[PDB]
Amino acid sequence: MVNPTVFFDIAVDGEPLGRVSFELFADKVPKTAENFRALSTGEKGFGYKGSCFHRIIPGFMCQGGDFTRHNGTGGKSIYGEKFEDENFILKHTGPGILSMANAGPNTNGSQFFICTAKTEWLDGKHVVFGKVKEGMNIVEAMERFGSRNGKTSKKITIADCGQLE
Amino acid sequence: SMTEYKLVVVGAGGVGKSALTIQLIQNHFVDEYDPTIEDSYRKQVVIDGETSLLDILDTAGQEEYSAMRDQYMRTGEGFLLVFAINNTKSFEDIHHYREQIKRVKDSEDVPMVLVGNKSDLPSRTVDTKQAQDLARSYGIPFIETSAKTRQGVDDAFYTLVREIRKHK
Ligand SMILES: CCn1c(-c2cc(N3CCN(C)CC3)cnc2[C@H](C)OC)c2c3cc(ccc31)-c1csc(n1)C[C@H](NC(=O)[C@H]1C[C@@H]1C)C(=O)N1CCC[C@H](N1)C(=O)OCC(C)(C)C2
Ligand SMILES: Nc1nc2c(ncn2[C@@H]2O[C@H](COP(=O)(O)OP(=O)(O)NP(=O)(O)O)[C@@H](O)[C@H]2O)c(=O)[nH]1
Ligand SMILES: [Mg+2]
Repeated sequence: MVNPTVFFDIAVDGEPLGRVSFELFADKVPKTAENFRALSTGEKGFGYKGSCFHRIIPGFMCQGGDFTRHNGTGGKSIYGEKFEDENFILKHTGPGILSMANAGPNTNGSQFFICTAKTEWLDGKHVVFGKVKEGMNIVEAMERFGSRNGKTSKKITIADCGQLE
Repeated sequence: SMTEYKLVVVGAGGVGKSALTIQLIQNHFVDEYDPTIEDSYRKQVVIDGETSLLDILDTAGQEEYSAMRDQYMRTGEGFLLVFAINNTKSFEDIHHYREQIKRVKDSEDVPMVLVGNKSDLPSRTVDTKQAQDLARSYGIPFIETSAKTRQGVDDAFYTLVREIRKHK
């Protein structure tokens, strides 16, 4: 019943940057939290390890999680290719919010985004399910590799990821 | 130097704005859906014997950001109004895009081309007659396209350039 914590070890063009940890709100969105947890451990034989943050827009968010096509269009959940919006109880209140990317209603896969600002217009459209716990300065450091339309200027990867005890 | 034309591609999400632009620029067909934030491209072409530089703005169909279009509409010189022939909603959205462009540019005489895309698909829901009648009422050309087969891709962009030339 304790919310799980997971980590990303971030690399920039293969060089280490630092660790970001996340609390996953299993107490409010258990199905969505469990998807992200399992994808962070890789326990289903696939997951976030080695994937990129393909879209970084300074002032707004860092987005990643396409481990199936590695081009921003793919990803899959542990429940099938996609799964439904669990709930919209939690809001995009500020920096550090962890939320699901999607292509419209009930199309959650593995892609996610980390807010670097309040993005309230996404409330009720993207499922919020966690928050940065440690290493927000790593996410802040990732922003300078982004741009207005999100194209990145260096390859920002999840070099390693897993669940913390 | 060759004249430059600022073309803007608009229309509802998923209608094929990016697939059309990438076909024009790179001569291949993106089959995956990579929804656009905003992308810009440049290509030189020859149209009616005159070499021209196309500056193409490929815009977001993402409809929650409809309040963000005024500046690129002010800057753009001509507009491809894109719908998909198998998506009646995208055809209905066309009027809103045209009205927004005319309003933002404060003019009844803006170069535009109506583009009905995905003409390779069998699931047609918008009659060619409906599209031709609409374009006739707007006073603009109508081009049927497929980004998958390349049918009409050059014609749509080149026709828009011809519309811009007539406007100057
Ligand atoms: C108007 C220009 N624009 C803008 C925009 C908006 C503003 N303001 C709005 C709020 N007001 C109050 C202030 C001004 C200012 N500046 C810009 C940008 C910087 O101007 C260039 C956005 C945006 C998003 C999309 C398209 C165009 C867009 C888009 C296109 S697909 C999409 N969203 C949703 C996206 N699905 C996917 O990736 C699918 C493919 C995978 C599976 C998705 O799940 N996520 C996660 C959440 C964030 C979102 N991506 C994204 O990237 O948001 C970018 C952001 C900048 C936050 C919003
Ligand atoms: N069969 C077929 N599919 C097409 C055609 N044009 C685009 N598509 C497909 O439709 C989907 C969406 O196309 P895309 O060009 O990304 O559309 P968009 O208008 O740019 N979307 P957005 O506004 O989100 O950026 C993709 O899977 C693409 O391959 C076409 O002429 N024929
Ligand atoms: Mg596009």
